[PDB]
Amino acid sequence: PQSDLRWSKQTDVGITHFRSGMSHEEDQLIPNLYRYIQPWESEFIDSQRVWAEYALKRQEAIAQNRRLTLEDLEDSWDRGIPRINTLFQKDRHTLAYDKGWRVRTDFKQYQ
Amino acid sequence: GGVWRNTEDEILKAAVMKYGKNQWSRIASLLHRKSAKQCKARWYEWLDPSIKKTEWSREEEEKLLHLAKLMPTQWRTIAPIIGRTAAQCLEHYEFLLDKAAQR
Amino acid sequence: ENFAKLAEALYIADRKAREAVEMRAQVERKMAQKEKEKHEE
Amino acid sequence: TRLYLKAEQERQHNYLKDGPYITAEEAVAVYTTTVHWLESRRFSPIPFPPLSYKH
Amino acid sequence: EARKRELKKNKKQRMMVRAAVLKMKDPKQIIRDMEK
Amino acid sequence: DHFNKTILPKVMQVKNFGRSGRTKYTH
Amino acid sequence: TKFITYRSKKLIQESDQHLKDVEKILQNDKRYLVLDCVPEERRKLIVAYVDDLDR
Amino acid sequence: EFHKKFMEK
Amino acid sequence: QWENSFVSVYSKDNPNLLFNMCGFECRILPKCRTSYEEFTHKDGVWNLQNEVTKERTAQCFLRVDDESMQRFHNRVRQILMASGSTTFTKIVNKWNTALIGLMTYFREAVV
Amino acid sequence: PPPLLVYKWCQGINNLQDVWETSEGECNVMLESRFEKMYEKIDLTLLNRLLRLIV
Repeated sequence: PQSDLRWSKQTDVGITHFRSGMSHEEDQLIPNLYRYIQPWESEFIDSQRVWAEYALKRQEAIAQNRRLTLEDLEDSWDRGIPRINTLFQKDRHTLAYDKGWRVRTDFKQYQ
Repeated sequence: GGVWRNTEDEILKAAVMKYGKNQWSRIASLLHRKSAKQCKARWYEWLDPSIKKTEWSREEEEKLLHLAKLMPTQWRTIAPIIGRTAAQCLEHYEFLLDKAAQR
Repeated sequence: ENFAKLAEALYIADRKAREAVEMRAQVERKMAQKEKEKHEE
Repeated sequence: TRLYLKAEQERQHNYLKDGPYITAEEAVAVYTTTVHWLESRRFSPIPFPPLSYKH
Repeated sequence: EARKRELKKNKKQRMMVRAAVLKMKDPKQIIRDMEK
Repeated sequence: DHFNKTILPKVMQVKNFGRSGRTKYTH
Repeated sequence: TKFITYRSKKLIQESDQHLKDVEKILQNDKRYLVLDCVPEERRKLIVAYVDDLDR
Repeated sequence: EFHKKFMEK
Repeated sequence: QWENSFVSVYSKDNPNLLFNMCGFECRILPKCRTSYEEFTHKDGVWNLQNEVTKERTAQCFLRVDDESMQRFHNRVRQILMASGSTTFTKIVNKWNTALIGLMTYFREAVV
Repeated sequence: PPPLLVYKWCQGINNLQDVWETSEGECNVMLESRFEKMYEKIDLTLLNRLLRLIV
């Protein structure tokens, strides 16, 4: 409600009352979580054209003799098809020798 | 652990005869060496009065030889069917029959 | 007796399949040794 | 839970006393089919874990 | 739901105990006898 | 009644666990 | 092509790199292949769009 | 009785 | 079992084509082969472009499956019946962990 | 698991060899099922045989 956004301050002159911006229309606290998630169409479409830059950069890094620059990856750090954070994670070489996490997680319900 | 000494075995037999069979917590509070599951496993393995700890014959050997090929694993399923029901004498008899027939 | 008759049949099938797989592997090795020699020549 | 425990006990007793096999002819056939499939795929079996492996 | 009823019962028991304690050592029961 | 009561998902007469009535004068 | 955000105007006014990024993100534009028979026409359309965005 | 109960639950 | 299976047929008579994967149900129909009404209450439409021609071939309208909905019913009911002693912060945490389930596990179909 | 399965599934249904063509009287059928036999309903001896065949 627009009648629950009033705050007062008594600092120098007196108790000055003010109101939050609600004169346009009714208030809407959470419009939708769906509009903040980058849904599957946008996610898959963007992340499809993400690794291609990583392979043009990995190819560029191997041709130019450059290392994995986190600054160059900051533009392709968003999500990846899988997490890009796992690509440059701390256990990258210690977690890569384990295949089948989805099946192990699925039957965890029965464990 | 679980050395299963003779003085502990006699105390476990006396606790099984005095207290009962379906009360494993009451028998584990008078030994101070094993838990209730270990005491129940010992009572079902060596301290059972129906366990045939001796008299290995040729009929039981022929029964175990005609059962290890039908079921290679699950020796605990063939424990009460063969008649040993100790869950370790069957594997020992299978090892003896495999070592004696190998030479 | 059906479990024992199934186990003996599975053992006989394994004993008749291992020899067949060994014969097929020997024939494939003979064909490979007859192909690679002609290719090297 | 206790009802399902009784039901599973009854099923195990029926499997043990009775002979509800797996169609031993069809079972041998499926085993032969899996053998041919593995031979076509050329998948090697598992070298059971030694103690001197790196990973 | 039922926690409210449990807390109300506990508070009622505490109030009864406090009333009994104030009445047992009351000015009309204890101090009145202390002056006698 | 300050709200629009049209942007709402389907309808909201009274969310007070007492909606015995059912009418809007649609017919 | 990356125009739904409000920072598209700044990227367009900065240089032609934002246009390259929009083309890379919209690489699968079937309309771009439909307008491929007239590449001068596609360039004119892109220039008109950039001028309309810069107005 | 038991069969339908074990199937539907 | 037929009482647990589901068959769908697509011919000149049946234009809609049903799918039920492990999560949300889906229905495919072609754009260029006498498409259906195409309601699209939300903005969920998978423009499955042609692999070679790169042309809009069909639309795959998603919807949340009844099984996930029943699971969510059970979760909300269990949270509501988790009363008596629980603190309100714990309930907010449980409802966040529940809602995040109906979220990104699938989000395109939630709308 | 959900996005990759459903997406590759729909794209394969879309990327087939003219799968949506029904002019010559062709037909398509999609069958979804669950065996209800991927648990206790197993031949244990067959399991041991297959495991010895692969491991």
